[PDB]
Amino acid sequence: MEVIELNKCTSGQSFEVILKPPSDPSLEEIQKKLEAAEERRKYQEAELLKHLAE
Amino acid sequence: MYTFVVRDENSSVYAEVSRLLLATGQWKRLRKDNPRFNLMLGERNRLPFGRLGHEPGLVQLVNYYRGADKLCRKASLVKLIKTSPELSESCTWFPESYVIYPTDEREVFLAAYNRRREGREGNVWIALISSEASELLDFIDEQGQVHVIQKYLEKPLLLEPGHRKFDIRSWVLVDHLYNIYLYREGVLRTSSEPYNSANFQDKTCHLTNHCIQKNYGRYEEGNEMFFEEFNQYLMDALNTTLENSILLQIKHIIRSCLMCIEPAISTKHLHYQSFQLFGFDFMVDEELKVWLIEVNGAPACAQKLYAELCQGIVDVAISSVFPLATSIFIKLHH
Amino acid sequence: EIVHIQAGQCGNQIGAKFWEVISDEHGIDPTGSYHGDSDLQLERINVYYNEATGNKYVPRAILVDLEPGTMDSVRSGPFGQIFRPDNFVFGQSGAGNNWAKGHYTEGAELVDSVLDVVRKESESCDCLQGFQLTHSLGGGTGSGMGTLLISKIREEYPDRIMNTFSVMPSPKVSDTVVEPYNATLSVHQLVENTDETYCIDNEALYDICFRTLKLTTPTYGDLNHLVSATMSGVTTCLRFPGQLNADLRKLAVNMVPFPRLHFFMPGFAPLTSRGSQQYRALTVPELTQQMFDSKNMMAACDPRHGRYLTVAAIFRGRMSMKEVDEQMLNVQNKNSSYFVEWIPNNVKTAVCDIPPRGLKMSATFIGNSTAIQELFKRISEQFTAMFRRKAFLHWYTGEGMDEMEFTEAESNMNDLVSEYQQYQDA
Amino acid sequence: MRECISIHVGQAGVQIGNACWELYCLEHGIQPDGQMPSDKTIGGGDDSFNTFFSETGAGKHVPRAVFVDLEPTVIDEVRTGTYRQLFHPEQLITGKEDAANNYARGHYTIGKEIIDLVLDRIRKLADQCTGLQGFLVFHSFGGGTGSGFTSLLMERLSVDYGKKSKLEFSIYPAPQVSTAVVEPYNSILTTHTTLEHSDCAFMVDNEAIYDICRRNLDIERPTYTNLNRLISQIVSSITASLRFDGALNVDLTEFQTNLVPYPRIHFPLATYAPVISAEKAYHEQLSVAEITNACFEPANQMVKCDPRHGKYMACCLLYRGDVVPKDVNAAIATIKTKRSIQFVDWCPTGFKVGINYQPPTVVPGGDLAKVQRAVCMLSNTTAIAEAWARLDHKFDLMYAKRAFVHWYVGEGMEEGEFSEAREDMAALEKDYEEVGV
Ligand SMILES: Nc1nc2c(ncn2[C@@H]2O[C@H](COP(=O)(O)OP(=O)(O)OP(=O)(O)O)[C@@H](O)[C@H]2O)c(=O)[nH]1
Ligand SMILES: Nc1ncnc2c1ncn2[C@@H]1O[C@H](COP(=O)(O)OP(=O)(O)CP(=O)(O)O)[C@@H](O)[C@H]1O
Ligand SMILES: COc1cc(-c2nccc3[nH]c(-c4cccc5[nH]ccc45)nc23)cc(OC)c1OC
Ligand SMILES: Nc1nc2c(ncn2[C@@H]2O[C@H](COP(=O)(O)OP(=O)(O)O)[C@@H](O)[C@H]2O)c(=O)[nH]1
Ligand SMILES: [Ca+2]
Ligand SMILES: [Mg+2]
Ligand SMILES: [Mg+2]
Repeated sequence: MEVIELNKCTSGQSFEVILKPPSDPSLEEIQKKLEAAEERRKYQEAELLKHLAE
Repeated sequence: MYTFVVRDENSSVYAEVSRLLLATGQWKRLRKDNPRFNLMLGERNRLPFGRLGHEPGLVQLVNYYRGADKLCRKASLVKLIKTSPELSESCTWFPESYVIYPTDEREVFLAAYNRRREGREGNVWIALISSEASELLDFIDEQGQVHVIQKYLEKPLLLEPGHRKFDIRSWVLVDHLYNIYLYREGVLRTSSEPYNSANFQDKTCHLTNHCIQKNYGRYEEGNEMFFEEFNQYLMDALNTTLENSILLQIKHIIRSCLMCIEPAISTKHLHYQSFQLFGFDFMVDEELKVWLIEVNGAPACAQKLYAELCQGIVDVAISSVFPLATSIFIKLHH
Repeated sequence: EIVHIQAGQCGNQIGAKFWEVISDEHGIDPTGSYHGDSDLQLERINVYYNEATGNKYVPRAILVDLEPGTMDSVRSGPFGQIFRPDNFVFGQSGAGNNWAKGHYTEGAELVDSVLDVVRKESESCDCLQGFQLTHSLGGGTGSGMGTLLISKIREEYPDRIMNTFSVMPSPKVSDTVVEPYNATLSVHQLVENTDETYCIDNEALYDICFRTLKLTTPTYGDLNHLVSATMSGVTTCLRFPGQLNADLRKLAVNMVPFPRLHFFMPGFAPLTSRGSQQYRALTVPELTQQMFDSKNMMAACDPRHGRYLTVAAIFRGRMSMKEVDEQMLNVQNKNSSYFVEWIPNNVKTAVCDIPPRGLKMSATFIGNSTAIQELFKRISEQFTAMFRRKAFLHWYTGEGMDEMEFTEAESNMNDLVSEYQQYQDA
Repeated sequence: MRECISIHVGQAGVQIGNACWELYCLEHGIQPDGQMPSDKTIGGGDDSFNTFFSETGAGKHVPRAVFVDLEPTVIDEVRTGTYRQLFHPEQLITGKEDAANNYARGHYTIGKEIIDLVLDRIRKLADQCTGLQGFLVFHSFGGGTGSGFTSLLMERLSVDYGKKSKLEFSIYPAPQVSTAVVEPYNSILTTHTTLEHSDCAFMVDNEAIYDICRRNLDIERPTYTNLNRLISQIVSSITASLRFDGALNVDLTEFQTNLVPYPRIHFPLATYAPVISAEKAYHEQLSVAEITNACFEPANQMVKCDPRHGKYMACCLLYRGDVVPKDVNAAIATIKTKRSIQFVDWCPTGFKVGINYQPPTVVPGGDLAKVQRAVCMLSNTTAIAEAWARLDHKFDLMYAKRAFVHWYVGEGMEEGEFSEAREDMAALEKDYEEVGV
């Protein structure tokens, strides 16, 4: 019912209408996470190449 | 071949619907957690409505209306009737009820209790029945579960011979289009012992439930008086009919209750579809005036009627959406 | 870019048929010159062909055998001149249907020469995505040396996709009694070293030729007609553009839920005998119903005895893409017990406008069904029948092998079977 | 004036970027070659559109955009396409081989070799900004690059540009146009890792868009091009207030204030009306009341869910075309009495309205017809948790059997990260549960 804070211009116009009232990780840790996964990949590729060597 | 799942084993009714569907040979039952179904005969608690209607090339239908618990829970039913403009507190067919919590409208409950104390006219209430307000409140406050306090009908209609209290149960099928189908057969769940006017605590004469009555079968078979029986009694004893004296008011209450919530629960433009079988429980007073006691979301049908009702559910709720290769319902018009 | 390898008699014969079929589809003649009529034919021709002097296309194909015989037949055969002459790598004394000769003695002499041609072709590749091998598992060269090549390719290219079209042996089409041995030793290798293996069962190819196609005595040429049409089918998404943006690695990711369970049942519709052209085109419901029928499966397994982990299907021709979606969804919803419920959206369907030579409508089926265990159980039974009496074992022990290696192969294939059974009841 | 950089990750992000910048160019009157004849301050200025376009001395208006894909094919169509001149090569970054529908390959393996290149090219746009307010990130939940590389980018943008805001346009996966079976895994993994780094996220369920294109545009089998041109209308409506003169949603910080009170629950539901077919023979033009009313039908939502069963925390109405406040307030008053709109007790039951008089622009030869007036409602409702429940159940079915997990572990990722991510989603579903009961 109550329309408030009405603003206008040439492009358009805006307002609010109220019906009723109420009642991060660092650069170090990211590089550590990526490289720990790269080491787990390298370990797994080593286990493959060790198995193929046998 | 249409597909269905069953996720409520305790369902007396939909056990017979699943049995009847298989027997036609155009339906096969799938595993509980198979998402690739046409029909769902779902669970009572935490039914995952958010998973329905998201399977490509599968029209999905479920036997419950999401949000229908507002009508089928006691605390909510009272809140629906008080707050809704369609029904209002003016509403003449619902007992004067109040919501009370264990340690809320205790201030409003006591105001009408002390207005009953002005003239000092009959002042009985029900939660378990007692007359004193402080005796009732102390039962509720050390229980834990919330149940409402309701105006007890002191002057109910009494069947003769017997002087027996009773309640009427009517079965209502709301389909996917929101047609409201009332089943032509209801049932009177009767007391088998005389209604005591003075003392309230006597169990079997005041409460008239399916199971608590297990006198069990004195005046009729298993405390169940059907609609042909009860019509004839009214014609002989009272000069009126079931249709005129009681059944119009039932039809008015059912219709008024489901019209109220239609915008909240309707599945008209939705991605999945709902039907549901409801159990409306009524209470007739000595002046032939019908009152709504409770609405039941998972209703237990009476033994004689299973074959007929569960076929009707298949006819107009299931086969209307999923067609195959006189009616038992009275349609309430809106 | 894919590097193709074909090893042994069977490998080179189905492999030669493959290049025959897909060259016709891309409009490439027996001299390697493009004489087609569509830009859609040339848009992904890099995947299988290298571009040469005078805008000629040459298959990225390495031809391997320990016998000179079969590769002389390839060279003198209809499309033999398109293959790059340096890619013909061959020994002289054969493998005599002996896995040990292929894997450990005769094939060892020759393997490094093949890897030099592989490396030459791999360095030309802008972005090598993987390798595909054609071979049988029942002889010596394709089976023994083919799996040695696979093992050495995984050493040098450990992060690339290895793909096989592995022809399985059957008494109905049997060169020698030692085939179950050669097959079991090879299955052990494929379980460890390949990302995808198309199980092409010669039993299935015979039964399709006898029962469905009405050929009372089918030759290898009749069998290979079914193999080539299937091979064209499964490689359609790599060879032609589509909405899916298809890739060897992505196929492996989406088809293989567990690393050891990468053995697919190929299937094809409509089934056709050689030469004679059928006149009535199939409806989309007929294609869909046929490709899922056991009679059209190239691996002799009844899919109703197992469950589908994943499915890939590829429709070829001018048809309603809506009608395909409807029918594919119909098969799933009407037979939902035969697809696993614990992998959602496990059937994917692609469409290609260009149909194969002969047909106007066709469908190729690729299923990772648990019913493939029947194939392995069959070869395991034939293995045990001989191995319990150490029969014919001297051919292998004479080439340096021990009985232990046979016991380990038997044991890993029985593990594969019980692991397939694990998910059939899960 | 405050600049905004648009980042497009993966095929979905890139091809949706294409659709958007094409539309932005039509709306502002910028050409394929980047010349804008209506602009008078040549080689500079701080107008509302300069939020999305910088300028060169030659008069070209270049998108403040970086397109990043781990595979060349898709971004190559931008390089050779009709808007080739619009971007300069350094904005269009391509890797060698894709993430193959694998979060872990996109995040860990192939992500690591390209993250520094991208942040550098992002810095080269940020150094042209006199007052950068933040980033609009476009991607798919389903793709390996869209899920994996995006979450790595969002991690590092919080480190490098900690004071600036980050908004998401995310494509939620649907079987009707799926490219991979493991999209549920990728969706949960990326949502977990991106959650604290994203200030507001507009999810678009491809299911919802697909059916809108079938039902309302009469297209039997919708292509990506069909889906994207519709998505770009919704995007344009949402971004319009950053690119045009107005007083609602003028900076990215205002999207957080208006739509996002609870910071984890930052997924507003977009609803859009009306969608009308370009070769509909006879069309009756729909009024303010009818299109505002259409914002409460689930069939027009970007995610299919039921707002009636759930609670609202905020509600924006963004109108474009012939709309006046008087009609809007009369439309809202009617709808309030007929529909189930329930706000949380701690929020006001109300609507922030924004009208722009320029009616919605359509791509010539497109599937969308010209309309006199349209609307995009942005409502933060708890009913969108239905989308989380669906997606989490699909994750549970597969993860219970460890299906496909080895592909992820084989790229360096630990099995623990799956259930760690799933616990966060289980907490997210609980956060929604508490708010709307
Ligand atoms: N709406 C829309 N969705 C798309 C588009 N392209 C792909 N998708 C969806 O995005 C998901 C797949 O992600 P993509 O963005 O294609 O993959 P990617 O990010 O390039 O990652 P990889 O190719 O795995 O490295 C699927 O759910 C597709 O339906 C598009 O142009 N529009
Ligand atoms: N206000 C009231 N006046 C008269 N009787 C009442 C009453 N409220 C409850 N009762 C009696 O109590 C009995 C059971 O109460 P109620 O129906 O609330 O619980 P129930 O929910 O356990 C039975 P059902 O679920 O099958 O309807 C009824 O048979 C009715 O006669
Ligand atoms: C390599 O060629 C193919 C790639 C694919 C393919 N390419 C990229 C992603 C894919 N995802 C799947 C896929 C395979 C199986 C179930 C699936 N569910 C969702 C996707 C999906 N197949 C893909 C599919 C094919 O068959 C139609 C191919 O022909 C064999
Ligand atoms: N389908 C098919 N199978 C073949 C062909 N040639 C041989 N085989 C099968 O392959 C096995 C023999 O292997 P072969 O390739 O001849 O031996 P290799 O050359 O030493 O590898 C037997 O089981 C044969 O049935 C062929 O042209 N087509
Ligand atoms: Ca300017
Ligand atoms: Mg031979
Ligand atoms: Mg990609």
